[PDB]
Amino acid sequence: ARGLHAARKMLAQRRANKWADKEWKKGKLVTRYKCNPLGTASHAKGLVQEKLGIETKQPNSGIRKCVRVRLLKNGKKITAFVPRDGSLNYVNENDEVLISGFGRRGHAVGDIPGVRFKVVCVAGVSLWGL
Amino acid sequence: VRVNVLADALKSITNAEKQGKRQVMIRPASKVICEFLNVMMKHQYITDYTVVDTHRSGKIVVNLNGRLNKCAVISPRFNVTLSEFDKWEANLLPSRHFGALVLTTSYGILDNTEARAKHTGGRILGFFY
Amino acid sequence: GRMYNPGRGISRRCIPYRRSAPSWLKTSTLEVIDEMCKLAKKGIAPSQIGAIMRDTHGVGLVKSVTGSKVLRILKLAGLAPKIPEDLYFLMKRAVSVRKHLEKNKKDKDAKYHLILIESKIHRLTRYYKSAKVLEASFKYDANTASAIVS
Amino acid sequence: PLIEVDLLNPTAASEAKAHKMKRLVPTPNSYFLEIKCPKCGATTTTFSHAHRQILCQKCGQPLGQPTGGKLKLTQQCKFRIKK
Amino acid sequence: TSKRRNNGRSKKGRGHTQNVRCSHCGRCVPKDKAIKRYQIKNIVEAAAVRDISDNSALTKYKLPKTYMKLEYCVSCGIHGRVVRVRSRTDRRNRL
RNA sequence: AUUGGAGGGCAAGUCUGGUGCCAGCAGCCGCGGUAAUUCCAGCUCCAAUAGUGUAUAUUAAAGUUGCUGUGAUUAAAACGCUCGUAGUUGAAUUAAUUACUUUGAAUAAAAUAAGGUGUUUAAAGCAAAACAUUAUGUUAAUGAAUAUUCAAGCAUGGGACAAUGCAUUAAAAGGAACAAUUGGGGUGAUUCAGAAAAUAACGGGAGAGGUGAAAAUCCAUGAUCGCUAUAAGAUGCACGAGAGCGAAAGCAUUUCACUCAACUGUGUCCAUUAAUCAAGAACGAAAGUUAGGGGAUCGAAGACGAUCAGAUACCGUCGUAGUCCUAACUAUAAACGAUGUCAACCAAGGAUUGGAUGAAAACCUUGUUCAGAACUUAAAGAGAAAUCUUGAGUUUAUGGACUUCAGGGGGAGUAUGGUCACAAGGCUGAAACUUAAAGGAAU
RNA sequence: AUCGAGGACUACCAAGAUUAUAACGGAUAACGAGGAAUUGGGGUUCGACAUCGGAGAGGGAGCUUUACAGAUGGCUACCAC
RNA sequence: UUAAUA
Repeated sequence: ARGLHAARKMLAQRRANKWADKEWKKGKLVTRYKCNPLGTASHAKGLVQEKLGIETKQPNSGIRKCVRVRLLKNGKKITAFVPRDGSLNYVNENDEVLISGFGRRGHAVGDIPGVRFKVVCVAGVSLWGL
Repeated sequence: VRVNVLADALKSITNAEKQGKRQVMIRPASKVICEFLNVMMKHQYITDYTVVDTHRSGKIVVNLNGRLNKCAVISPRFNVTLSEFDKWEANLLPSRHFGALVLTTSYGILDNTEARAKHTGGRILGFFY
Repeated sequence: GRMYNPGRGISRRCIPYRRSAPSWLKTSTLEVIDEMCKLAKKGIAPSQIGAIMRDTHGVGLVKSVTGSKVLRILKLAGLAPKIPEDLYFLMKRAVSVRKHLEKNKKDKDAKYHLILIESKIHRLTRYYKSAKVLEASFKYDANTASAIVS
Repeated sequence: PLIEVDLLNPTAASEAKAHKMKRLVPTPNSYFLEIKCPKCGATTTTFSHAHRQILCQKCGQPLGQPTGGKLKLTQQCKFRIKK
Repeated sequence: TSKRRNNGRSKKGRGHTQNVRCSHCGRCVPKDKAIKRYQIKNIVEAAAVRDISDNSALTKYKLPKTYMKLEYCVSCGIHGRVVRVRSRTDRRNRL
């Protein structure tokens, strides 16, 4: 339909064909409010309950230290990295932490086995300056 | 079926010049086809043409002289406002000195240069470099 | 190409570049009209009427002699059939195929071609109604066409 | 064709070879003729590609048989082209 | 992709052809795709033709031949050395 | 003067101390197993700078959402095929509205653009002054014309291209008619053939099948083998082809009917009746289902015997449903040319099928031309290439008309919901989660 | 009845109205617009919030005064405080 | 005739 009066089908075709966009459909359908532990929020707060260590993928070797967090807004249970060197010793238990994303990689990112969230505060200032 | 006779004619002319042919033949003749050729003659892109009468919307034979790079028709003839001229030329023409559009207006079928001079817009027909 | 199959033939007739009657033709319109008039009374299609004049009377084109077409001549005399000739012949074929189909129920190619023929009828009937040739009350029906076509 | 001829002045031979429709100005290949009867002297004018039995106007020495593209005149029927 | 322009068949203007049976495998192959070879041989081998002609009860009886048409599937044509695998540019030769 | 970094993307160290596939770094590729350019530090310099990193989201990049502007042979993607309504698009042609186009009217500012103005520049403000040394005078000083501006509405000049209006011709558009044909096109009846197997009778008298070798099995109640007779089922060799017909699936003994379609021929008729088509409708291989008939051969299941480590398989023997016909369902295939339908232009050939038309006396050899299935060459056109050329060409020099489909790989044509079917199943058809590749052509 | 047109309401009469050009439904983390961010052209996303228009005062509902209110920094009743 | 795996 390349005609001069064929604007109904041209407009209607883009409506249907736009739903095949994986990156665009995901941001429109109702899943960011139900299937996202973080939600729309950039950062979230939760309580540390368990200190975990996840083995890396096959071409790597070592244990990725991380923590298990119970968020306040929802109540879900997640896993959060502990950035740079020796920062797990700074993290106590049953305390509030600020959890904030990662890049997004191929979804998962840098503690390898399915972790997608990194602890940026320990109540304190920073699991940087600390 | 033949929807646009002008599209058939301009494709015949462009094909003939890519092969270096001297003259080409167009089976269905129209007023619009004749006007498009007249515009192309005024810019000396075709030497001349003759129209044979077959009592059946007769044929046109066009003489070409190594100058018509490409003449093409434009599908549905958009209503070109006078302010939309340079938007069309920037898209369809190679530069600001070489080619020329073709528009059908109430004052006849004219290229973009003299339609701008006559201060009138209309539907766009085609172009030629 | 043809409407319903991928066949593509260009078997046509070629009208000469002479809209007037040829010099050797001498019969006036009076003989042409009455000769055509007598043929119409015999129950002959307008397409066949012109052929008979061309083959026998040497009047190959009637518009070149009388200035008006065969159908226009027949309408003026009132001898034009109520059902247009091309539509009438199409309903004659649909009836004939249907009659064969009553005894041969297993013929699946005749059922297909009957469907194509009836689709043609609904295309022509729609056109002639927009041209006011057929009154809007006209409608093609299998139970009825057997009698009017007969 | 790579080699090209004039498209306005085709030769007499070239136009004759082409299809009846693909000429410069299309022309029919048929004609009107009259046939002198073998039985009598009358000449019956008829189409070249007649699609029916051709009878004399006097009697009916049938003068031609329609055969899918041109009249099959009898061997004793002489004709001339009506110009 | 397409190793052959004709897809290895001989069918151009139709949609279906009947089946034939491989003379060695018994496989079903379409009539066009089958490798058809013709054979015309005498009923007596070249060694025994002299022996039969010596002691015969007929004046000048001419030894008859046997005629039969053999059709092979692709697998049993290649394996039986009826046809060989050819070069990429020599596949096109049809003589 | 700080923030981030110094393997690549990305500017910057193949400097020195520790660490030894650990700790870790790492958005991606990846570096680390004791000589780390990537870890932790020291020195140095790289970028920006009163800013600089991180996380989420919008925009550009994305010609990876396409009107400008994509892709559909093989990478993902042309409905199995035809008919068909709305929708979209519609041949040439003539010396009242609408649409289109040009000017305006009217229309809140702020904001955007833009005119002036030394807030010391600038972002600002719409004021201040330039000089009159200014009360005086420019002066009754500036207010940017401040322009917008799309979709509607109002007025005006034009009527080329278009729609609804209410008499041209005869399209290498379409339809109809006629003449001669073509057709393994379809339906019904009729009709021929002998292979295999069964039976009847006779001869013969010890094997026969089958395999790589065998075994299971058949045979003295006379098998295999040979001749002669029969009656059903099924099938339709050789002719049989890069040949024909059909919308596709598909169609092969010869006769007679009933149909149908197409090509060619035409100074025959109509006069736009056309193309593509959501919804909808006919036909749709094989398998499968229901109920009758038939039940020869072969044979999913099954049962034996071999082989093997095992063999529920390949090999051999037997064998049920099925294979065949009638009526009704089912509606799927690598339903393939993996290539939608219609239309125009288009390099050299040789041959073939069916016509028309000259020559040469139905058949055959040649010239021309129309239609059909194909084939060969290309230093040319296209493409990632293979390859395509009766297009997959005429496309960044991007627009002839219309419909369908695709958006990294999986999950998955799965779950659920709806609907069709007696059932198997068919049509529509996700998400959570997971992952840096999966894939195409060629060396 | 209202300031007033009007099924706005009542009585009788008729069977009509919308829909594939998407009605009736469902969602919105939806007040609309002037406008904002980013853009070669085309566009995409945002706009609670300067200004214009609409609606509300914890949830409905019913009213008083008056030229203007179904007012809530007015009143009455029910629910939650 | 048989010929599985790293």
